[PDB]
Amino acid sequence: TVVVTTILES
Amino acid sequence: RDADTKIWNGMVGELVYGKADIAIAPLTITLVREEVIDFSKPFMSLGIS
Amino acid sequence: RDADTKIWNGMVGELVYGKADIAIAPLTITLVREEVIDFSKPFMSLGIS
Ligand SMILES: NS(=O)(=O)c1cc2c(cc1Cl)N[C@H]([C@H]1C[C@H]3C=C[C@@H]1C3)NS2(=O)=O
Repeated sequence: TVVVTTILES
Repeated sequence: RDADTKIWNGMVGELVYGKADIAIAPLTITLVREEVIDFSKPFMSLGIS
Repeated sequence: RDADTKIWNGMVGELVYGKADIAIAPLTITLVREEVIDFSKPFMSLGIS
């Protein structure tokens, strides 16, 4: 499936 | 991308080396990122304040 | 576009029908225009006033 990368930032 | 080894790292490095398919994240669209990955039109407006 | 005929009249129609190469123009990036012609990233930010 599609992998969503992201950063931990509010 | 750290020139030292011209290795893109972080969220860009997951996209260039294919371990992640998309980066829906607060990522600033800049010139050096255009050379290896393609952005959509920018969803959020921001400026230095 | 034309009224249920899809003949684009405007600066889009000079692009979509092979007449012009590029529109360096005040042209809104919208959804339907994206499907028929390409856009760059925006050079001006604005809204309905
Ligand atoms: N509300 S906001 O400031 O987050 C915001 C910011 C922007 C929006 C829409 C909203 Cl709601 N749309 C534009 C987009 C719509 C089309 C025109 C320019 C791009 C493609 N990007 S933007 O100018 O970055």
